[PDB]
Amino acid sequence: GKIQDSLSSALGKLQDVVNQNAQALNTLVKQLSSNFGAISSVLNDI
Amino acid sequence: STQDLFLPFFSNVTWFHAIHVTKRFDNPVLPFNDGVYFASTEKS
Amino acid sequence: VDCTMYICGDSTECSNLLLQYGSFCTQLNRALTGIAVEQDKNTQEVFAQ
Amino acid sequence: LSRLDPPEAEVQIDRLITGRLQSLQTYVTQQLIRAAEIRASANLAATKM
Repeated sequence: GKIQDSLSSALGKLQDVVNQNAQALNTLVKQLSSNFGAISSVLNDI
Repeated sequence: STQDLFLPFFSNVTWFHAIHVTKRFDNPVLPFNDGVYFASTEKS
Repeated sequence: VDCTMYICGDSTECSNLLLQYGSFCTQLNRALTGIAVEQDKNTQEVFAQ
Repeated sequence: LSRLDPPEAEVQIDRLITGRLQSLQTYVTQQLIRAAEIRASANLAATKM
């Protein structure tokens, strides 16, 4: 009883990563469409 | 984020006029700083 | 690491070569300061029981 | 800036960026391996605590 209604819809160890892959799969659009200090960031123009 | 010359949030600007519908006529030589923010507000 | 002053330091055109150019040292901070909160959190539950 | 010409010697800047970017790239990297290696030791530490 007492734990059938607070099971029904920040948890134990399952809230963690999908914050962060959401954070980090933003990033893979952005890593190499960042700097690399050349005249342009994509190699064929170099 | 990028780098552009934005205008500050509620920027300190200067309160000029062209009001006579008396005797207030203003058109000064004005400098060219880090991006201009000019508006020409009228009704007429 | 404050990124631009590590790379260039106090120079406009060196920074203005660094901006065709997305978010490296942005995400390098977000790499580093991302770990930086965690050792304090590692300090947190290692004593505060 | 001084010794040669800024509309040609930016190429002399241009390569000087990237190894410094690489050295920063390594330093964030080689910290990060040891970084959460400490927590992986520290979770053992707090558990004995």
